[PDB]
Amino acid sequence: LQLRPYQMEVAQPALDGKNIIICLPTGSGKTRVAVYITKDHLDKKKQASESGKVIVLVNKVMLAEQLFRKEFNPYLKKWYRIIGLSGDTQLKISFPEVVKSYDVIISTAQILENSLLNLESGDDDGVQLSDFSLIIIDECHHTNKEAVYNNIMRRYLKQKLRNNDLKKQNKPAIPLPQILGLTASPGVGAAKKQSEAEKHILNICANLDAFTIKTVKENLGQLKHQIKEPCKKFVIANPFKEKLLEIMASIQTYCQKSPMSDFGTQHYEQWAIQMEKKAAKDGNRKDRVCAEHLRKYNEALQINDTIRMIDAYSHLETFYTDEKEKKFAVLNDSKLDETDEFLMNLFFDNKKMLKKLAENPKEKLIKLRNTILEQFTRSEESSRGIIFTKTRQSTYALSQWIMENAKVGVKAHHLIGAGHSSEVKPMTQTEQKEVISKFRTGEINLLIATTVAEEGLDIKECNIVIRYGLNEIAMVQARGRARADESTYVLVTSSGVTEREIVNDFREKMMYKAINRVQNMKPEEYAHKILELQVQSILEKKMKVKRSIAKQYNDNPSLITLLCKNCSMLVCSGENIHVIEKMHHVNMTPEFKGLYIVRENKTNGEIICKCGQAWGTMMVHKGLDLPCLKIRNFVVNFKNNSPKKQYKKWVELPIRFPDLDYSEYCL
RNA sequence: UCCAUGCGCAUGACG
RNA sequence: CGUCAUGCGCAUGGA
Ligand SMILES: [Zn+2]
Repeated sequence: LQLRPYQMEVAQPALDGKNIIICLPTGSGKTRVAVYITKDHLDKKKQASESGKVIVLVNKVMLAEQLFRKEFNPYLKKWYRIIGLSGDTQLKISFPEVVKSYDVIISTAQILENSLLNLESGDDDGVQLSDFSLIIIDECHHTNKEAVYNNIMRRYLKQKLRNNDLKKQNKPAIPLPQILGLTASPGVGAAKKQSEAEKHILNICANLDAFTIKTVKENLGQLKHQIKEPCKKFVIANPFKEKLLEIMASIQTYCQKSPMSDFGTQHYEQWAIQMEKKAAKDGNRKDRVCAEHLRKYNEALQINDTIRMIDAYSHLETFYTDEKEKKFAVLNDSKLDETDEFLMNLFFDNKKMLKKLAENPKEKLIKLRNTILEQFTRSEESSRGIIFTKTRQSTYALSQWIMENAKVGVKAHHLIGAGHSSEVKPMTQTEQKEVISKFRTGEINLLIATTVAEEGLDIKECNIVIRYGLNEIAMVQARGRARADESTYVLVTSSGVTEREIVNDFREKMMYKAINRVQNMKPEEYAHKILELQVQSILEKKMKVKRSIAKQYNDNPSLITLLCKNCSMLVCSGENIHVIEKMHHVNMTPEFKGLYIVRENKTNGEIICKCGQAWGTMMVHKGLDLPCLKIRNFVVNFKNNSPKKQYKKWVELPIRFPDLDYSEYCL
């Protein structure tokens, strides 16, 4: 409930109008200052006795929880109403009531936006920006094209212009709230010049309709006292491959596949995908099946260039073991093909000796063990530990690996995000909290993490941040995590990877240059530029809405037939399908049901083809074992258009399918 | 607390 | 515009 001196001056303009931005580094505790702005605004509104609301917005739920528990309540526990609002907190009360109540709100973004849309539709109780007297944001540097919450500012922008027009038109003018923006260093997006960066910043500011940035320069001394920045550091340090590449070449010869590129990169992957579409556009075999296999192989390569090939053997053991299980489940109610037999036998004839090759070291892994061991010695104990990388699979893999070799012990644990993707077992927010807490105790010495740890997770006191094969903001936040107590950054990758840390330093210089330029600017010219950017953004939104509205026009019941994509085989019609939840599609009418096969290895079985292809899940809804499917695995056959099409999702086409009627299923 | 799914978004790399 | 990897949020349904 007190102001630092450097916080004082920067907060100063916001206290009277001054919709502004703030950027300060980690550790400066910009929540306290924000709270002071809140309390001062509220006290002002009590002095005028008017509606004082704050609608604080974030990108993630965790920060809302943190600030509710620890920042907003303990300083406004006494006076005012507070509530921490999230998509996950099943809350009995609805949003516009906690607008009707709850002078202070902490919230995640799209709650608000959804409520505004319910307004614009008029569906459920609505809300508008007129119910407010202030807005505060965290992480404004996400404010850009089609951001989660940036859309709302465009409405604030749209109505704003109306106000000015109304002042010209009739001159009644509705109020609009003050806007505060907080962030770390905003960074910069896709620049090589100061002008590009400056245009970015002006874009941000007029997307926030701000007035200035108001960074700290006077009281830099106490800041640098609180803020100790660690040392910018760079620390940099067979036949199985060809054994497999020969197989790949044999497979091209088997398939007449001309790569027009090398093995072990994205271009070969993309060519494989395009060929797989075309052979899906042709309904042939040995042409798309092998595109998929070769996709798997190139994945195996690009891990082999970075990972112990034992993990590639794991990958392919998983794959082909599933393949054998698929073909056996097909045979259970039935035989192979020359294609499948060729590929499988080509694999299995080598599989054992290839696993033998896997057990032969002759690699960045050695450099990694060296980099790990050296820090354990210098610390001699009580060494915190962080690792970054790209993927999820890498983390499980390396954790399993490090469990096996040495350890002197630093028990380390993996970490990933949450998303339902990658064909992996994700983690859970609870589990993330558990892990970071154990690290907070230091019981877990080393963390293996993707780019979650850099983002917004409370970590500190650490020293040995690294990079095994990985923008300026990620860099500065990872530097913020490791403190200036014998802490050293490390980067390890085959080698422009140094280029990127260098670029981050370069952008760190450039952003300060642009900040200094814009701050020292005419208020007139500044306002003119920001108005132009606001008009540009608004017209851009109108064009996007025009294109989207013009997009979907057909909305047909049944114009198609869905087919197997390995075998150009009829599977379903357009009218035989039905819908549940207005989300999922399904095919009853057991004429269909005579076709498929079912499998389940470990809560819902999976539906697979007579060719062997995997098509869906035994979705159990309302007591019906609804065989749901995924359009990703299916191909389109219009009666009208000969060309085949494939979408990866239902909403690509506009043509609608009906909602299911269980009264049909009256037995 | 766990699980399945849909939708939207940003970021990095690649064409 | 297309691909991949990563991350985020929201909405459903179930235990
Ligand atoms: Zn089939």
